[PDB]
Amino acid sequence: EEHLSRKVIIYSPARTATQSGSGKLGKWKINFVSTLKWENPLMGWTSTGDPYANVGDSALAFDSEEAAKSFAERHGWDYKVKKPNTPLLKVKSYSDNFKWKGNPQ
Amino acid sequence: RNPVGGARVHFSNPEDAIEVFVDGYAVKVPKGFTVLQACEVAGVDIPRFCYHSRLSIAGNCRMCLVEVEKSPKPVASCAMPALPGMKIKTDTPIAKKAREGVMEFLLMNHPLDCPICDQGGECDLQDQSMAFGSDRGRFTEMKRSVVDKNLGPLVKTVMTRCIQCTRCVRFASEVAGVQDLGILGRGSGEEIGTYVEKLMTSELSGNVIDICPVGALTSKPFAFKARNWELKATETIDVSDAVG
Amino acid sequence: TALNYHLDSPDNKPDLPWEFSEANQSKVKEILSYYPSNYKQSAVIPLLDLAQQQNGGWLPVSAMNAVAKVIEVAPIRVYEVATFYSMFNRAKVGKYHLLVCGTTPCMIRGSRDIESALLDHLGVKRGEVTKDGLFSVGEMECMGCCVNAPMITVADYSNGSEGYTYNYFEDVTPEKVVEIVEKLRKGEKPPH
Amino acid sequence: EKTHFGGLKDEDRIFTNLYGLHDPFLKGAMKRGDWHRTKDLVLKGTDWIVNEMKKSGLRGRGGAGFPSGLKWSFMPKVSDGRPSYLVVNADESEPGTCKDREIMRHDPHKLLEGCLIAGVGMRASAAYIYIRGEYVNERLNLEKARREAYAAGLLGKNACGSGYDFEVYIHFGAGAYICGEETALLESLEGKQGKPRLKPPFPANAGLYGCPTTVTNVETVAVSPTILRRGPEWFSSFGRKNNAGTKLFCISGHVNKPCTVEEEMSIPLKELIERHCGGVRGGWDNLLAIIPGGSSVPLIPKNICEDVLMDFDALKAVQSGLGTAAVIVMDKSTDVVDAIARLSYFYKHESCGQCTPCREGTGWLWMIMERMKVGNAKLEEIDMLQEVTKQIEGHTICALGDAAAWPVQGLIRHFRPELERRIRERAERELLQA
Amino acid sequence: MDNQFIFKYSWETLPKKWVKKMERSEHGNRFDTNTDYLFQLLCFLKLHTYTRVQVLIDICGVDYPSRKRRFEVVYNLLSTRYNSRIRVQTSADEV
Amino acid sequence: VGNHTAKWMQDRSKKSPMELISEVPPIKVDGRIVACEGDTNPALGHPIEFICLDLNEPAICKYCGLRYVQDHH
Amino acid sequence: ALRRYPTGEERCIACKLCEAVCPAQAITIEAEEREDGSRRTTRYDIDMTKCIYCGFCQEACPVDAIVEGPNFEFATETHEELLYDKEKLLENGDRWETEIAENLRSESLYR
Amino acid sequence: PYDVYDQLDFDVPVGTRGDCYDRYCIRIEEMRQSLRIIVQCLNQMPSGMIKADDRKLCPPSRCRMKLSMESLIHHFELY
Ligand SMILES: Cc1cc2nc3c(=O)[nH]c(=O)nc-3n(C[C@H](O)[C@H](O)[C@H](O)COP(=O)(O)O)c2cc1C
Ligand code: SF4
Ligand code: SF4
Ligand code: SF4
Ligand code: SF4
Ligand code: SF4
Ligand code: FES
Ligand code: FES
Ligand SMILES: [Zn+2]
Repeated sequence: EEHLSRKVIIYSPARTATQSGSGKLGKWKINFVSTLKWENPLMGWTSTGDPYANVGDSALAFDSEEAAKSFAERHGWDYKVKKPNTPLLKVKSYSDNFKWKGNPQ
Repeated sequence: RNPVGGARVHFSNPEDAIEVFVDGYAVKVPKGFTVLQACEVAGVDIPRFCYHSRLSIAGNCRMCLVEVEKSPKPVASCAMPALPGMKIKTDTPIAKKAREGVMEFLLMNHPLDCPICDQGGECDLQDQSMAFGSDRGRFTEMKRSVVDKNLGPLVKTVMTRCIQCTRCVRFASEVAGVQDLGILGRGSGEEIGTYVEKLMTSELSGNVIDICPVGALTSKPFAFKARNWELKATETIDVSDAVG
Repeated sequence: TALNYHLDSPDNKPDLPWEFSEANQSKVKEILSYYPSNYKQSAVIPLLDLAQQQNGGWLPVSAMNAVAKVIEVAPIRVYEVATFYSMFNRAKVGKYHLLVCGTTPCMIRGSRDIESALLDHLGVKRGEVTKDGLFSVGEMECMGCCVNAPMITVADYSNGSEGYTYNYFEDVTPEKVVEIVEKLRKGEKPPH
Repeated sequence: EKTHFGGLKDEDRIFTNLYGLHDPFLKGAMKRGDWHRTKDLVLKGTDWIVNEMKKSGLRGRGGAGFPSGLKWSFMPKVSDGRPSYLVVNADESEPGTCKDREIMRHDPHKLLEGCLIAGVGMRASAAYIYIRGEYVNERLNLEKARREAYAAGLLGKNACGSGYDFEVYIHFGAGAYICGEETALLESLEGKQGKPRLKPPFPANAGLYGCPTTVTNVETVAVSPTILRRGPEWFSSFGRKNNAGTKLFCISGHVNKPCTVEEEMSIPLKELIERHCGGVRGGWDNLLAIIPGGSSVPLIPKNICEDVLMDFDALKAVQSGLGTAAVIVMDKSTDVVDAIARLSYFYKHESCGQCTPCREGTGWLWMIMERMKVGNAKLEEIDMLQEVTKQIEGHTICALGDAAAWPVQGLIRHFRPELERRIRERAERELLQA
Repeated sequence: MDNQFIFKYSWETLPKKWVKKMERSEHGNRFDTNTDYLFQLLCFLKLHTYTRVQVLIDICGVDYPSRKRRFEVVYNLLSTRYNSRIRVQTSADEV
Repeated sequence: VGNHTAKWMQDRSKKSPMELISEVPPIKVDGRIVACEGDTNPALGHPIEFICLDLNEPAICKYCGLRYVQDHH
Repeated sequence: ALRRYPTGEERCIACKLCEAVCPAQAITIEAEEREDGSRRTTRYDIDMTKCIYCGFCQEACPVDAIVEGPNFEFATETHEELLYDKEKLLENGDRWETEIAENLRSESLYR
Repeated sequence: PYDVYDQLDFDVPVGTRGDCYDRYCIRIEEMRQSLRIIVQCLNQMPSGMIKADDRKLCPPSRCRMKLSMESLIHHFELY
């Protein structure tokens, strides 16, 4: 009812820039944009009242773009799809390091 | 098979393509691709440290060694061009043993710093040690040690962790266009530095933090503040200029 | 005590002026003439050698910055070269650099019988120059096969680039090495 | 002859001024036969010179022993705009070798005429002679000989009146053993750190300045004119098949009279030491181990030395190499474990540090070998020492990493009981003392 | 009565339309069936002389959000007569 | 006394740990390298840390804060 | 309890291993570079009412900084007194150090 | 059977009436059989490791973790 009209983002998380390994891609997430948190005035702990605080990152997951879209539409959420960026493999040669500079101009 | 990371491959012409075998499976790559790039198209993840797609090939870490048929030695896939009919094997006892031996040499002088190191939890060296070299350590001698260097208020330096991949040096020359970083000395005593005391002034200097595979170059303003597993990641855009 | 970095000192800092002497500009020009004009960097090693000869046998950071200017490269690329090769001295040596205490081929014939006598007659430790600025003792690098000689090397930086000599001496004994030092002090070139 | 090899006569010797009794300069060199009718040799064309080199069976004298003619033929026939370079390797920093130094000292004009002959045989417009940094006196000798050749018209534009322009320049190093490696020499000649390159590219396709390049030893280059003038069949008449020609030998260590001599290839090692160098100090029975050529090949024990011949194939079959033909002889009084640990120090010191298994592994080998020198090790560390050598070998950018593992591998293979005993004696001293 | 005998004998004797998937493994012999046949398959296994599956250890559900029928219902069963266990699974959705 | 300590320490009777480790004099070492374990019994200390002493200023163990210097040069 | 080195410096270097392994999520840590460049916590809270007293934190710590000591008599009259901050934990370490150190010497032969 | 229950001697008491009194007698008899098993475990207890040696699943010792890079990496990953 109340939590079924929130709008979500369906996306496939990119690769971390701090590591060269590509083993965390291919997954599709549903982002609930839970951005209502504050500090508890006793210990400084981070508080929330939003039930979808971490379920979008901890438990819910999808192996395909279609599966995430189907799940969102069955529950009635308004979704926007962000297509992932992919690298373009280009021709690289080690011999390029020693390319001739040509005749002196 | 899906190329690693979903990477796209562009073909100038279907005529300009060659056939190689990656672990028996057959892949088609453009002419001029390396053995490592062919392995990515096959969907096989080769371990690497010195190789960066956006930097010139160096071939010094020796972690990308694979077995090539009719080749007498293990082959550094990051530098070796792919040839038609090439048979590339990555999980053979020769390739696995090469990876374990190199990983042993990498950790020989590496400092026991994972607890105090900001790369901990997002470290290629940690992940590849757990995966490829599952060696019980047998190095009992004295480790080498290096003094830290001052590069300014953005890049914190712990140079005992450096594995001498030269990604930072190559980035400084090729991408930043400011030639301040070099590799000084020779042998196991070689040190990355600027030799004379100078700060990294390039406006792209902070990118050496991302490319350093170990915690040798880290963000000074982010130092010790968080572990990567406790951070929520949001994909967005920058509004500091008109580039997005 | 060679280090892979530099710390500023009054006689070695980047703001000290340093340039090739007018009598050395001709040598600089002819050295550059051996290589394509867009491949000047090939001259870094002979130019660093000439800078070392002019500056009394060592390279201050200003001398390195001067070579980098001639070959038109960033100074870090010159620092890489000067630190990689062992023939370049980045700290002060005496007018006569004495190189001793060889490697594998000469230790078999007892090469470690010459160094201590040298420091004892000279009155310094290895790596530091004498009070009069004449002699320093350094690590020799060996060639050949060490067949008939516990040997020593003498680098003569006492007459700039126009009197530089780099000679090897054979059959050197704890006596004979001293005879070399005394002739070197008096100016006579010892026979080799 | 075909049966036995050795006893090379004065008349078949190539380097006729090895002992420095005559003048090494232009007047004396022409007297001995250098620069004799050089114009006609180069007018026979590139293809003829390469063919004669191929027929002569000349192999690379820098240690690898690659066939010289096939290697010259790798150079492009038609230029794609890029010039072609010849580089002469005169950077012999290997302990125990002085053959190239003696060539530059007493026959510089052989090197200079070999430079031109090789340059025509490679279609190269210029040659660079990379000399070792500490060969200061040798370099000044070479520059004087070069100035002599330029004034006489033998070098430079219209070399010897033939219309082939050939420049010869002289470069020198600054004290690094690794710079003798062919690709590291190229980098050092470019003004960078002497760090070897990976292959491919190969130097014949992208070498100096990214231009087609051949790097060859001083000895290989200095013998091409004499092979051309006397004919390939005379040169191939010495040595066994595939090991043709003559070799410069230098024998040091525990011999009665050490000397550098020029001798027929494939001469028996025992004959070589007993005929030119008196004999092992104390007799042949006193011999313990011999390093055949240079400290970059494994040692061989006494039983192997008895009939092994000094050529590429014979020493390969007993897990060694000809190398630089620098014969180091050790009698029974030498501490072989100390000698190997001393070599392990040299390779750790001389490693350029570029690649991981050599940069880190050479230091590990030295540390263990220093511990094994006094027995401060366990018996199972000998097996571990063997495995660390295998982790280095074949996994490095260049061949210095292999040359670091070979002396240790030879020690374990031939003198393991000596290491085991040193560990036992130390353990016995530990038990009683405390 | 080992898992080799159960897999083979069930293939020969069960009506073919009941079982859509058969997995023989050291993790457990598993029979996947359509929902309309689950009751009959469980009555066969209980009453048949060569199976005698008399004990239902438990029934559990598993949620698979990426599937059209997101729920998997798993029946872990036991034969004390033949000292053997069997897993029978079927899929279901929210309605 | 600093801002880092004032976030948690609300008692000024004792000195802060940053003050206390600053008063331990640097340890003289004969050599250019020292290994620090943080304890006499290595198993009760911190992971072994090798510290280079080539710089004039004293070198700090990144685990326990002990400072080391070269004794002679 | 939180422990110090004999010099008075804290053992904890804010690795956050204890926070990650804690099955009850009872540990909260904030850290930053200290004025002398040291890697130290500015906040170390254990909620004693969420903690299950499993000892996983003490196993995970690489520098023997956090320990479960021998005290079991610490009942309180308020819930907030069982929210331990960093200073309370370091006070516990000072009071119980002699017994904790002896216990660690005893158990160092098994771990 | 699992672990070392196949190398141990014990009886399995069963009832004959299936009422509360049999189940009481079985639980009493099961404590006597548990006592019997404990004695055999005490006597047959061998020396050796108490943790599987594989270095991907078991924590290193404290001394190893503080002295070996590989062990520290494994400890960091495991916890
Ligand atoms: C560490 C190392 C040092 C070398 N030093 C020399 C050298 O001093 N002189 C030389 O001719 N070749 C040396 N080489 C061999 C060269 O790489 C190359 O094979 C040789 O110069 C080619 O000469 P050649 O074909 O005429 O024999 C060295 C190789 C290595 C790996
Ligand atoms: S870089 Fe840091 S986290 Fe990675 S292995 Fe080295 S010390 Fe551990
Ligand atoms: S500092 Fe980092 S990027 Fe630079 S060489 Fe060392 S490990 Fe590589
Ligand atoms: S093997 Fe040794 S000398 Fe050769 S490139 Fe590698 S580190 Fe340098
Ligand atoms: S004992 Fe320590 S690890 Fe266990 S729940 Fe409590 S705080 Fe967490
Ligand atoms: S108490 Fe130990 S495990 Fe927890 S953050 Fe501090 S050092 Fe790390
Ligand atoms: S990744 Fe190919 S060698 Fe470093
Ligand atoms: S004493 Fe032999 S080279 Fe120095
Ligand atoms: Zn410490």
